[PDB]
Amino acid sequence: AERPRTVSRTSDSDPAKHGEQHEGQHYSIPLQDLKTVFPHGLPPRYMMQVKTFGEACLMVRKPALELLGYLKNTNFAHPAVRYLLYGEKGTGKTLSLCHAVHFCARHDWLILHIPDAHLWVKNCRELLQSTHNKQRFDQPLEASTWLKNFKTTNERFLSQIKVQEKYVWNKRESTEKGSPLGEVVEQGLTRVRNATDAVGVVLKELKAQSALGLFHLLVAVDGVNALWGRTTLKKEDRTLIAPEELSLVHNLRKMVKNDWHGGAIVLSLSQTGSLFKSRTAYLPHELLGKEGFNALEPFLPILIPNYNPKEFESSFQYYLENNWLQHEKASTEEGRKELRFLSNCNPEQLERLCASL
Amino acid sequence: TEEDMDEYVWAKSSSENSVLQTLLQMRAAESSVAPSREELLGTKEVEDYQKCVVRLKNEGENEASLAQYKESVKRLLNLA
Amino acid sequence: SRYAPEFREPLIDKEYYRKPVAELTEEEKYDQELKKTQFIKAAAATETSSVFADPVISKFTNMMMKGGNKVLARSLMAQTLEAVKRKQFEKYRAASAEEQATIERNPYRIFHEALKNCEPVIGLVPILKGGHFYQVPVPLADRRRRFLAMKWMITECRENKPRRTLMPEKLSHELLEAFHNRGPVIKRKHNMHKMAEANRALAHYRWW
Amino acid sequence: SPLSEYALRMSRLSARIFGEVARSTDSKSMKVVSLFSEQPLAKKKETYDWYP
Amino acid sequence: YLIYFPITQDREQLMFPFHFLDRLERHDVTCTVSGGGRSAQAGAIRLAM
Amino acid sequence: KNRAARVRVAKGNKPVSYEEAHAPHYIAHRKGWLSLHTGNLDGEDHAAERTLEDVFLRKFMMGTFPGCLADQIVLKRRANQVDICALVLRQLPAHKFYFLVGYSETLLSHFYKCPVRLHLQTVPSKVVYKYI
Amino acid sequence: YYVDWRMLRDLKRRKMAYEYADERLRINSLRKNTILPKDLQEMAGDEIAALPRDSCPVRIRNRCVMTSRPRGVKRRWRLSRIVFRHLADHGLLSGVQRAIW
Ligand SMILES: Nc1ncnc2c1ncn2[C@@H]1O[C@H](COP(=O)(O)OP(=O)(O)OP(=O)(O)O)[C@@H](O)[C@H]1O
Ligand SMILES: [Mg+2]
Ligand SMILES: [Mg+2]
Repeated sequence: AERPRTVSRTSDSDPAKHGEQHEGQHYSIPLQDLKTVFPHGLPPRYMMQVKTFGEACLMVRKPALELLGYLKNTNFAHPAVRYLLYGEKGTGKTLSLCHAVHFCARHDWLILHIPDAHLWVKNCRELLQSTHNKQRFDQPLEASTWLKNFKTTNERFLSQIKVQEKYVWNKRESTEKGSPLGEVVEQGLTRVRNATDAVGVVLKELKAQSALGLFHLLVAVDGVNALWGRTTLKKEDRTLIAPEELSLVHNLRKMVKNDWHGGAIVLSLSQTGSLFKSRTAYLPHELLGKEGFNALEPFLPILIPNYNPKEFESSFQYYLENNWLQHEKASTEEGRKELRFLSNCNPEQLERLCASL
Repeated sequence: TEEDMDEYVWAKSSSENSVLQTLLQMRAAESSVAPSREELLGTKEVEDYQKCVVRLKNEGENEASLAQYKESVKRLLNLA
Repeated sequence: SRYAPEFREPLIDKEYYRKPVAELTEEEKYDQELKKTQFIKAAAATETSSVFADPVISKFTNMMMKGGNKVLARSLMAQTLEAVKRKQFEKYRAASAEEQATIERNPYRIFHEALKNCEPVIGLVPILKGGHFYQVPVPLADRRRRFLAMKWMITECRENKPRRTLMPEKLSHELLEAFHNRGPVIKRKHNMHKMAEANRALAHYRWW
Repeated sequence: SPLSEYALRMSRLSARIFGEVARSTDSKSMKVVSLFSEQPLAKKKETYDWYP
Repeated sequence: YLIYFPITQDREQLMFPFHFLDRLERHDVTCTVSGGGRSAQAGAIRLAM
Repeated sequence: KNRAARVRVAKGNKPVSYEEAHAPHYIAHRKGWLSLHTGNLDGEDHAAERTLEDVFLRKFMMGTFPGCLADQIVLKRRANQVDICALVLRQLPAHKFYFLVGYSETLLSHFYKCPVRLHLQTVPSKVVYKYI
Repeated sequence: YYVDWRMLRDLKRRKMAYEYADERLRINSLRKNTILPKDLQEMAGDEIAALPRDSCPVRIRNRCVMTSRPRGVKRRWRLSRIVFRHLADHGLLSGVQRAIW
């Protein structure tokens, strides 16, 4: 029947209203919030679902409700707390983290969202050296893409916040103290050479100014296990590089530390895209390692499990509510029972199996 | 060094430094006068957190053992 | 074969076994009682009672497989159906209520009706008589007619596609274009029929 | 990973106990140990007594 | 079984015994398959189940 | 056609023994092995030396008992002992066999440096398995 | 008498390589390293060359012990394929049978 179809949608578009009663219900994300809060960071297959269905709907779930609870009760005076979303493949860690990014975005926090951190430790076709420190390298294209997305998300706060120091980009170009933070971002996009340095200034400025009570800051890093792992980038000597040597990885490692206050850090682990990790590794120590685990502790691990019986039925009815499950036997009880066995209640496998059907 | 050791020793480790740094920032935000190192690491909250980290490092990491670590963090960080 | 000729092909129809005894024709009823004292072949790894298993689609997958790469061939077929479902959803959403009714969004029904549209009734077998190669009109069986439709599709996509396009994108665009009776595969079918009409008079030169 | 001082000094203490090469020796120089640890081909009973 | 058998066809082979008798979600199986490849190991389990 | 170790058909007048009648593919099926040592077992040494010693021991016994051997000899090695079991026709006088046994044993013990014993079973005439 | 003149020449190669095995070991050890001066290594490179050519153990060929056949030999029995088949097909090899499977 369609009894869970009533439970397959909720009218509370605002993430603050959501509570345990709303569990297993899909809340539509406003169109403006997609083109502002989420220009990046949504999984690639989910983005396909948003294009075909014509609407983004994120199931409310207990893991993401627990996280939103901690964020509401945040003690800004105390140091920032790192929340680590760890789970098996396809369980929804990225979309559980995106739910928190929507909650903070609506409360006027400053979103610092790193959609994927593995992209910065592999498949880099331009790797320059850094003037600030010659030992480090600069990834111009990777930094340039992030800045364009960071600008879109935080465009409102780019005029209020103002630099507290002077930054000399070139002999002929420098940033005077007091100028809006938008100038630092604008220079990075205009001059790709400085892009990897504009990012460092942005991270440094926001980290320092957040403690002044001007704004809240959400450091949302998905794929955080990339920072303290290994790379597949080679130097001019054809010798593999280390994560610290990269400028982008070096700056970000500071933001995920609890040495500041005035915001919250939300981290996610992803074996997908990871370098030199097993296919069946999902636990925090397996992916982070000894260096990554020690770097982030004390952190709060939030397990993202597979769909429970209530959530699986809600997900099944959502696909049926959009006419996605076009196979004649899918709507039947034997179809549903079959898909429950093949998918095994895994969110990703259910999406993949239903895509072909 | 710490890397050489086969059995984790929380005393004088990266964990103790990271924990002590957090507790020092937590007491400073409270506006209390700077506290002693032994005072911060003698509390029961820190005692339990030591036991959980050691279990993860030596006994083994699993969803059950990670759940115990989650509760210790909540008590240590005064989270609801 | 490692199966002696006394072995019987397995019947994997779930409803057939659970039907009431009276609902079964006595011919079918006889076979069940006979099969109780006979040997049955083990079911193949690709033979299941799943409600989503389509024999035609399973066959099309095997005709695309290369070197025993079934995972890749099944992936290409799964991606194709998805590529066709996503292409019809776009058109359905971007169409008026009147147009929306006609648009079909079931990929399994677009695949079967596409193949059927590419099946040739008659064929041409190439023969040599009098020192030249004279082909002659032939009537095609149900098995040869079905094979030809699938083979012509898997050959148009494999070869006559741009270098950077992928099979899930060329096959989807051909199943849908054939489903409307306008694709190149349909032209291949027209040519085979058209050639037979030209040679209809000279059907005599067949000995098989 | 690199070998710290504790790691390296333990390896030398082990090699000293187990009678293994204790210094850092190139692969080329390890053939001298093989030559003098293995019976040469010409000294094996199969070679010199191949024929009746 | 979703972890051990990442391939869809291998999981379907484990579904065939239960799905046939409409007994899905009514039994708990513990398997121990050693030897062969991915497809041969799923088939060995199917007969054992 | 295979010509190896096959006593080919005549016209029903050739008397073949049990050993001669059976072709190589019946080895280990209908007829056993004439020599039994441990040198061809898995992970065992000195196969080459045992095989060469057998070849000589077969040529030596033929020459030492010329025309007096009804069938191929059977060689049995246990520990360092060698045992030669031969079916011998009753052509020679009895005392001549005692000489050839004492001679052939002593000579073969000082040549291979092992204890060698000769076991002789005398038959009235060659045993015929079938006429081929 | 050995089977042929080729088996005799090989026998001498095997008896002179046994005589010069220690010598060619000690001298060649001085060259198979990177710890000694290259001047000494170049000089040992000439002492080894000066030894008689039949001392070199790479000039030994494994030949059938009974027919002196150069190729086709089986090292466990030291017999050519042709001679080994005669003994095997007759039940004269202990444990060797035809392979049917
Ligand atoms: N809360 C949710 N709402 C809607 N769909 C969801 C939700 N959680 C999971 N899914 C489905 O599961 C798919 C995979 O989710 P997601 O990529 O977020 O998981 P993940 O654990 O981060 O994956 P990976 O380990 O590959 O990084 C999504 O594309 C979507 O189809
Ligand atoms: Mg993810
Ligand atoms: Mg040679």
